[PDB]
Amino acid sequence: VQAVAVLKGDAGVSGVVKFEQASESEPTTVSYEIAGNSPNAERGFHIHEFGDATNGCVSAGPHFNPFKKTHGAPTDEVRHVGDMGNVKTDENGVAKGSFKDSLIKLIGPTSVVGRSVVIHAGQDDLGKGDTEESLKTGNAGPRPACGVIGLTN
Amino acid sequence: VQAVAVLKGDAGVSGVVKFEQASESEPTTVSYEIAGNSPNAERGFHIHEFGDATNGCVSAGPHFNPFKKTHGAPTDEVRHVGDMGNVKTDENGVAKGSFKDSLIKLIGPTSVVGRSVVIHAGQDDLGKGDTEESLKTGNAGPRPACGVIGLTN
Ligand SMILES: [Cu+2]
Ligand SMILES: [Cu+2]
Ligand SMILES: [Zn+2]
Ligand SMILES: [Zn+2]
Repeated sequence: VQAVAVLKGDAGVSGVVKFEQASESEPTTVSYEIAGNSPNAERGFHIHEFGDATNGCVSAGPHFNPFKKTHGAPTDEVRHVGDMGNVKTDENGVAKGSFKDSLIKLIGPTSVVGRSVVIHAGQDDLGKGDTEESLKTGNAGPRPACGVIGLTN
Repeated sequence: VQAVAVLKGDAGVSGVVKFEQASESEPTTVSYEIAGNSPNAERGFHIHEFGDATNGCVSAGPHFNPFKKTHGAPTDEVRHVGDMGNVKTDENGVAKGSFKDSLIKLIGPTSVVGRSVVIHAGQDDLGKGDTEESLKTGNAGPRPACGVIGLTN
């Protein structure tokens, strides 16, 4: 199964995030290319609950968290299903890469098809901050760009 | 269950299409508001197979047709699941309305969540034209705007 989200916004940030998952129990491969970010930085990257674009990136809602866990790093056992950590940007403000994830799925009751991908303007503290907010959003800040995840082939 | 598609394009056409379905076997209520269309006209309106926005409205692919039927009117037994016929535009180029449909679903194997809604620049001939093309696209023409269908609440 393949899916894709086209990230758009009014802040100079844009990109494309592709997803591929063979079967429900297998890892989903997430690959991305995002331009216009601050250079030489780390930016929060997550799947948000709703694929609602009626109000910029605000209507995407919170991090997708069907299991009601706290915000964490992708490698943490305790994390939101949608937690993809930080993406590193180069000297030109480009973030490009790919990784495998076993919580994110394109098949089943937790499918992210129809939800949203959000790239943040700040660094995700991975739930390790001194705040209640750290455990919610990772203090990743603003949402310069986002896109609804659609099914493709 | 609720879903929504925000229609965007570079042709002056834009809008929002909302979907609501209680349970799989029940009709889905489709409501829409679309601006910037030709005034006093009828414009093709359908759900396309892919929620892929990488190439304008082209990447949405063909009309969603899992049952491999020919293109028809919404009230025809023989139609594509995605066939929503024509939407009427007023003197200001606005199309606004709502209808119930029993083939379009937000639940199950034929769910349209993650697919796309496309509003056309021409009138849909409802598969009643003298062509092979009529049975495919209804000769609805260009796709000035489209949006991926996302899950909301
Ligand atoms: Cu986020
Ligand atoms: Cu169409
Ligand atoms: Zn989170
Ligand atoms: Zn059709």
